Amino acid sequence: MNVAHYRGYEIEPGHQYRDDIRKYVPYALIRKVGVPDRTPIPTTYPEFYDLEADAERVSIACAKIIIDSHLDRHDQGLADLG
Repeated sequence: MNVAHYRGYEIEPGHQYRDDIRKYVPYALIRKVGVPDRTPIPTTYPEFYDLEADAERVSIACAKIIIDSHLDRHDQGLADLG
């Protein structure tokens, strides 16, 4: 599972559950090409998915939305990457 590039940002599709919601939700890691050595910011989205495969496809769409929203809207997320 190689990372896919997006607007110059790398995406790491995957799935993981948080103990805060004890549920499975789109979990992916984004790394910037200019400075990927910076702490990664896990991507998440308000929703739940029983299937891990569904989380992988959603994580890719969420990562793009979070990266795009971060540059436009100040949702404070990839601030460490820039």
